Amino acid sequence: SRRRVVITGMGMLSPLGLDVPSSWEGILAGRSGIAPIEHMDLSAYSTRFGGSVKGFNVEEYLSAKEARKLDLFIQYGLAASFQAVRDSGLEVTDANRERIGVSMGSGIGGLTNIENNCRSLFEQGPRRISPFFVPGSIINMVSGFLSIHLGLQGPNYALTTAQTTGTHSIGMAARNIAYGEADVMVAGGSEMAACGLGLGGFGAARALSTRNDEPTRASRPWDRDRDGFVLSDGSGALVLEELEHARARGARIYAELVGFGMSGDAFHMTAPPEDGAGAARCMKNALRDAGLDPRQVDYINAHGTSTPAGDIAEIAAVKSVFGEHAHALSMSSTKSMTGHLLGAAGAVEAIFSVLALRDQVAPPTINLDNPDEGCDLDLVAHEAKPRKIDVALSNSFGFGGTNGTLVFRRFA
Amino acid sequence: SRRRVVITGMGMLSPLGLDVPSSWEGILAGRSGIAPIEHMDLSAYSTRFGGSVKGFNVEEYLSAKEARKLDLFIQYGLAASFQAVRDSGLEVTDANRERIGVSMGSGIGGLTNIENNCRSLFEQGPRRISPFFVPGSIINMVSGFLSIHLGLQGPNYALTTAQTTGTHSIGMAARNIAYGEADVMVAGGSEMAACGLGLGGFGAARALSTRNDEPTRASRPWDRDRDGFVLSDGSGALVLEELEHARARGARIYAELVGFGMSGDAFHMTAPPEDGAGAARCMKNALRDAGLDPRQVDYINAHGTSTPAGDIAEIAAVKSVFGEHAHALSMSSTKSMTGHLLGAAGAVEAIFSVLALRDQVAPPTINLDNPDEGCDLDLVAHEAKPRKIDVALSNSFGFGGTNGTLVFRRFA
Ligand SMILES: CC(=O)NCc1cn[nH]c1
Repeated sequence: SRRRVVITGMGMLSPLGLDVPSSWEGILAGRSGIAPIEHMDLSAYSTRFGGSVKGFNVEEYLSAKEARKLDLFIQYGLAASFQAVRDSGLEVTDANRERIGVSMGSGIGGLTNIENNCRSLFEQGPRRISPFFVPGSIINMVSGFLSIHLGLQGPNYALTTAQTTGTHSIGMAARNIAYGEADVMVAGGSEMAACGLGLGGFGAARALSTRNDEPTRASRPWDRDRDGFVLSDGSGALVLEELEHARARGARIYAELVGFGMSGDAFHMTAPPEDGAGAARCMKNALRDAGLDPRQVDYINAHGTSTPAGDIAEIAAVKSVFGEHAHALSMSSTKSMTGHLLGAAGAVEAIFSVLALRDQVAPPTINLDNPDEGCDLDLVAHEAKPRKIDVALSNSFGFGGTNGTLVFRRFA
Repeated sequence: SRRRVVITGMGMLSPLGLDVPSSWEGILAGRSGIAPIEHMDLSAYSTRFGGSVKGFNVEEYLSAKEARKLDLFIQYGLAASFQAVRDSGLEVTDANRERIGVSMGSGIGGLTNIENNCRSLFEQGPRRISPFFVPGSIINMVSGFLSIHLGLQGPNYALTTAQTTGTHSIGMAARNIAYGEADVMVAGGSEMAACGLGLGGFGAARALSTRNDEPTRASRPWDRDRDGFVLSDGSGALVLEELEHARARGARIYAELVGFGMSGDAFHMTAPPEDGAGAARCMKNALRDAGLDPRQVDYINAHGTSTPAGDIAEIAAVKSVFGEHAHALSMSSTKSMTGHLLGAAGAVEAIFSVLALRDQVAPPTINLDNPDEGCDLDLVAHEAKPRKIDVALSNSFGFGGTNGTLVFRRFA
C-alpha cells in the first residue's frame, strides 16, 4: 500500500507578486506580470521584455552577508520555501527533523552568477572569481541552505528537468512521503534566467516571443498570432505532508496530491510530437496513479507555453486522453499572465491548481483573441470562470521530451 | 509491494580508461589518471592538473554533427549510457519501451559550454550565442538525448546534488524500479568541470590540491600531507533492472542493489561536521533499508576526497556506525587514483563497488604514505587486497550537507 499526501503550506515569488495571495489575486484578475526588463542593456537582443520579480527584498529572509553568497535563483527558492514552511505552521523538532526533507529544483541554475564571474574571469583573470562561486551557483543549494537554516535531516536533493523541474520535484517529494521515506517535504523550483545568457540563449533558438511593442500581449497560448514563450523569473514551494501527520497537529489542508505521472516523448531535443503522444501517456499514467477515470478531471493547468508546436500538442493530448469529456473540463494557461518560469513553472502552476480547488474558479487564458485551428476546447479565454472543481491536473513538458503531471483533489 | 533490483550493465569514462574493463585494470594496478591539464593555459591558476578523459572519440557513439551541439559532460554521459545498455544485452521494443527510463545527473553540467557562449556574448554580442546553448548545456539532456536515441519512454529525469549526484541518481532510479514505476533504468552521472570557472571557482574556495609539481601524488585520502581534492572528468552509467525481469530474459547479473540511504547534515554549505554525524545517519538508513547486520559489510568505497575535514569525518562516521567491525572491514578511496569526478564520482564508484564484489578484491588507496591522526582502519594503503566481499557500501557527501549511501551484495 501507500500513505496519503496533502498540501499544508505554499510559498511563491512570481511576476504577479511577492507571495501566493498577491500572485493569485493577479491570476484571477487576468493581470499580466510582463514588462520590458530594467537595469540591463537589451539593445542587441531580439526580446527586451519578460516576467521579472518586482520589489524582492532578500533581507526579509537572509542577512545581506549570506544573500551576497547566493545566486538570485537560490534567493528566490529560499523565499518561497521559508513562506511555505511558515504557511504550514510546522514545528521542526529533534523528534521529527530526520523525517523532514527538501527537493527544490531549477531548470537552468546560476546563469546570472556564472555571467558576472565570467566578466571578472575574462577582464581580470581567475583570482577575481568569488570563493562562493560554486556553492553559491549550484542547483542543490536551495535544498542545502534550507536544510541548514531549519535543521532538516530528511531526504535532501534537487531535480533539474528543464521546464518540468517544479512538477517532477513535487511529484517525487510526494512519492518520498507515500512510500514512508519522509513525513514532510518542501518541494518545488526556482528560476532566474533573464540574463544575457537566458535571453540570448533562448533568443538564438528563436524560442522567444519578439512582440517588444506589446509585452503584456506576447504570451498568448492557443492564439493564432503566438510567436513563442515569454521568459519569467520566480519560485514556488509546497509543504507536502503525510495525512495522518497533518491531522494529528491540526494542519490546514489545502488539497490532496492523489496522482503523479512521468513519461519521456523520446521524440526531439526541444520540440514535442505534434499529436502530444508524450503528454497523453504522462496524463494517463498520472490518472492511473490516482485510481481516477479521465471523466473525473474538472480543471487542467496546461503547460501552455505559447510556442506554435507546444500549444497544439497539448490540445491533441487532452482530446486523446479525455475523448467525449475533453470539452467538459476547463483548461487554461496561467503562463498567459506569468509567462514561463521554466523550472519554477510547475511549482507556481501546482499552487494555482490547488487554489483553483480551494476557490472553485478556473484561471483565465488571457490574450486568447483568435483560437488557432483545432483549439476549440474550453480554454477559459480572457476571464476567470467559477465552476465545480473536484480534480485538477497540472502538466509540464520540457526539453528532452520530459513530461510531468500532478493530480490534486479537493480534501474534506 | 517492493521489488528487488540488480545490475545487468555498466559503462564508464574515467581518467584511467574509456570503458569499465580498462578503468578497472588501472584501479587494481594502483595507476593514477592525474596529470597536468593540456586543453587550456592554466599558468594564472593555483591548480594546473586534474583527471582528464584521455583520447575520448565521440564518433564511437554520435555523429560529429550532433556531438558539436553538446557539452562534453553530455557526450561523456551518453558514452557511458550507450556502453551500459550494450553491456546489459537489453533490447528496447514497443512492448517494454514505456517501462525503461533514465536518470543521469551532473553537479555543475555544461560549464565549458556556458563559458564559451559567455565569451561570445561579452566579446561579440548575443547574436553569436549558439542556438544549441540551452539544450546543449542543461543537466537533464543526458536523460533526454539518451531517451531520444534509444526510444526510452519510462521516467525521464536528472538529479543535481553536487558531489552526491551519482549515488542519489542510482539510488532513486532503484526506488523507481522497487516501487513499479519502471522495470529498467539507466542511471549514474557525468561531469566535465575542467574549464576556467571550474578550476578558478574551486581554486577561489581553496578546495583543490595545489601539488602542481607532482600531480599523481596530489590525491592522498587520509594522508597527513593532503591539501584538497583533485578535479576529474568522466561518466558512470548502470543498467538497473527488476530481478524477475532480469531473470525472465536470462540477463547476466553483476550484483544486487539492496540498500539506499539519504540524509542531510543540516550543518554547513560546504564543510562536513568533524564527527561525520550526517554520513553516519545516511549509512544507518542504507543498512536498515538493506535489512542487514552492519557486521555483514566487507568493503566500503569511501567518498575519500583528500580534504582535511572530509576524510576524517568519514573515519568518525565508519567508527560510529560499525563499532569494533570498523577494524574488520576494508575501506578505500579510488579517488586516490581517479580524482574527484564530482557528480560522476558516485556513478564510477558504484561500478568499482560492484567489481569489488565480482572479483573479490578491495581497490587500493594509493599515496597513503602516513595515515593521519585517528585514520587507523584497514584503508588498503598502496596495493589492491584480495578478500571476501559479500556486501559493499559506496558513500558520497556533497555541498549543502547532502549524503548518499548505496549497498550492493553478491547475487547467486
Ligand atoms: C607546487 C607544488 O607542487 N607544491 C607542493 C605542494 C604540496 N601540497 N600542495 C602543494
